[PDB]
Amino acid sequence: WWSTILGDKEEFDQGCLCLANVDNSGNGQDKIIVGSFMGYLRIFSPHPAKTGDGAQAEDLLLEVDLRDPVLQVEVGKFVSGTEMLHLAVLHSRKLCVYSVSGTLGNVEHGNQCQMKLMYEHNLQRTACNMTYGSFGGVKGRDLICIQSMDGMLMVFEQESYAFGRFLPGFLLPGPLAYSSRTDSFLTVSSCQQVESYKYQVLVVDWTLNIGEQALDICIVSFSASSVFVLGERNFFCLKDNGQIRFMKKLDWSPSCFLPYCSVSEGTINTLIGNHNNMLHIYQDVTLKWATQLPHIPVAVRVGCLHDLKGVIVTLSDDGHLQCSYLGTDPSLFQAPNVQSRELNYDELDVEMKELQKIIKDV
Amino acid sequence: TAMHRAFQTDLYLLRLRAARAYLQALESSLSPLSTTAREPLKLHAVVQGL
Amino acid sequence: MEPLLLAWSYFRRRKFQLCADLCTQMLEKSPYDQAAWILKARALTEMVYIDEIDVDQEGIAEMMLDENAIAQVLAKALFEYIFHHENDVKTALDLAALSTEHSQYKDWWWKVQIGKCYYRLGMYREAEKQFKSALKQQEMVDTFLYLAKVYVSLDQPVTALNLFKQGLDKFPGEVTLLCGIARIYEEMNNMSSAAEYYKEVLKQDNTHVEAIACIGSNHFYSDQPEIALRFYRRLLQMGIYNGQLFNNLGLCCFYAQQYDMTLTSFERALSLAENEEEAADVWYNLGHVAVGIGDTNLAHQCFRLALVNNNNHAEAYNNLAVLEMRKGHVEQARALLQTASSLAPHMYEPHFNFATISDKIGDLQRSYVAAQKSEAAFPDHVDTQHLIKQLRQHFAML
Amino acid sequence: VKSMFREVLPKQGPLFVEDIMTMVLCKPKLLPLKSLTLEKLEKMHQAAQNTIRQQ
Repeated sequence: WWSTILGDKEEFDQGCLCLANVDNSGNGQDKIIVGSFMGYLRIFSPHPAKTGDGAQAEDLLLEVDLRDPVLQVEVGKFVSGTEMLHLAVLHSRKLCVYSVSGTLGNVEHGNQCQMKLMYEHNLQRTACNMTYGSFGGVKGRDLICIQSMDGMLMVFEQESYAFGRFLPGFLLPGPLAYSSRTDSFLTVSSCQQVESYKYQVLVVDWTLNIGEQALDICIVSFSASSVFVLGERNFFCLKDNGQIRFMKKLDWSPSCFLPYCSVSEGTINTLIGNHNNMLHIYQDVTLKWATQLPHIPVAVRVGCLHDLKGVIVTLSDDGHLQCSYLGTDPSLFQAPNVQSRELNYDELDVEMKELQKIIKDV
Repeated sequence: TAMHRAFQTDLYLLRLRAARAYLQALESSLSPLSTTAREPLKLHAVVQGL
Repeated sequence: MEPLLLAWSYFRRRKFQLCADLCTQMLEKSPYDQAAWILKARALTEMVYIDEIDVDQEGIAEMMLDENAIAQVLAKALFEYIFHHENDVKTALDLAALSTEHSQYKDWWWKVQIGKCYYRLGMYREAEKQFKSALKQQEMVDTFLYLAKVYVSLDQPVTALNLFKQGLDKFPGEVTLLCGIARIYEEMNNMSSAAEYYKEVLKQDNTHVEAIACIGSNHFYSDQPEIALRFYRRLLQMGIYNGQLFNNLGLCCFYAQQYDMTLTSFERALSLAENEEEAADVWYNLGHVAVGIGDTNLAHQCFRLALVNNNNHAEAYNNLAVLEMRKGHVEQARALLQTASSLAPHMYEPHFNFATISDKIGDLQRSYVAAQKSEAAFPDHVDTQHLIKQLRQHFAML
Repeated sequence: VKSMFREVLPKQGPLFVEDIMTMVLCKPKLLPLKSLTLEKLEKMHQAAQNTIRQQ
């Protein structure tokens, strides 16, 4: 369907891709945001490119170097007194917020945004990663935490830094998220304890031993509130009190995952990527469809691509951004949630016989 | 009718590939069977051989 | 610091060999850094790491590799983990027992691991009391694969059943439980109730590889050689591309009478074969093709090349010396069956076949002990019971 | 007058009239497919010979 190769010998991991419409456009047509271990932030919007045996121009819209490592980018509402969306960018020793503004110049590489740094925030420690959420129960806006490398929580409100405490049970930094419904900071240390500290200004609330470490934590609700944790070998689904709803044992080893939208009540769909270039879609434990990939993903998101829903982006660690290669029809795990150029040739052909010039082949 | 001629010309390489690998070992006499001096030869690693 | 992050970010994308050198590059920068010490540990762990037994998934076996369709049908926690790839079980057990006495609950992981150390050596019962206590506090899928692993090796097939219907109703529709239950049924050859469960691991999870062959083999025997092909052309399209599969794909197309892919699949199977003992078996199955067309001169040098590429191939010694008895070489044939039996002290087919050469001559004493073992190694045979009673009339009187 | 195409088949076969005691062959075997642990453990052990072939 579409491909590109970005940069040269630049590395990436998870947290270096999102999919939203940060410029607060009325049509809601979401845009790609790509970080790097250099500062080479891109913003994409791949136009529908047909099978015409050519490379279409102006694939990139803007590119701003920051000459610094970009750990993890985040979209969200990060200016008080407005409901706009603002890209938040983390460096290894500094924290930035770039309010996006669409320039006077239009499409085909007119530098669609200039980097309007609203407020840089100095760092006391170097960080691992971070997340965003309306902590405390405020409406409209969303605040920003910081997990340090040695591990401590520096919460930042849009006006200023709020307060700081250390993270107990630390031996090595793990992933981290904030639950919206149960208003707690869900993390997992290196001692295999999935923990959830209370937001209040430490003693643990409730722990759970899960057997191993975990790459990524995601929390969605649609209503059913459910905490998902993909471990190194297994794959959990936690209830809010600390109940394992179900599990699944993986013989392979996963790379990145994302529990996007559902099709039925109670059901919720999940995508997993192997290291054997295989993708797996998943109703809660029930496998549904699984087809190959050109490479090993390191992050996956799901957004809208030019008013088409059910889009799958596959960012690697080299610079690949090949997306949604139309297995049978580029749809969600719902029963054909979108056609999205479903008109094509075929899928899963039958005959494997050559039957051509086999006579007189001696 | 295409299937019949597909079998013969694939089997015709099979007789050649077998005999070219048969005579490759018969002249070297790798087989544990003989005709002139008429014994076979079986051999094994025993349990105490560890 | 960029070296510490790039070390940890190499572990996330599991670039392991690029991680351990960069982590120990940070080792001399400090006297002791606990983060790099466990990262140098844990990146060295996942270079090789296997847990289960050699679980190689057959399609044609009942007992000692017999054929079918003629029979029927803290930081120290991961420092503990560096001992488990080195398999020094007793040394790990000290600091395992030291740390579980340091925190004597809330660690089911340390409970099931010490039981895994006890099963790794041979302490069956001491393991059997150990991780049962962890299951009474925690619901985890691998612990059901731990209780119901030691009990099968303790040889109690009904005690395996209760766990495989206990945890199946707390983890509903789970895959690897439903494969563990249909694997002990094939151990007792309960294929009346085995192949229904393998129709459930294919109901959901429609690409599990080791439950695609074990249905696509149990249809090739008992006369469904067309359905068994459909389970093997699909397993090709996943893209595994072995040498063993182009054998099985060659056999199913011939017996289903599909003469196009029947033999190109064998020439690709002769190539890309790993060991020299492995290209014997593809020559041997080619012999059963060659008997099917009727060419015996072709068939005589297919088992021979299977035999010169691998001696002690017990199924070929018997199979070569039926072709000898078709010609007339009696004393040649009766020595190959004599050494086919001594290689396979199971597998009734040389034993019965000895007692129709050595019966036509008249030696009714060796042709009894021949057709004695063709009863003990396979009872309910027809033409053994028409032969022992043929001999026991001669032994009483005239 | 288009074509005759009359090739009358005998519609009968050689029925057996008794069983004969004969010699039967070993049956053809389907090779097992090795697991992804056995594929890994063989690949690791195959490289374990070449690192000791030089040392």
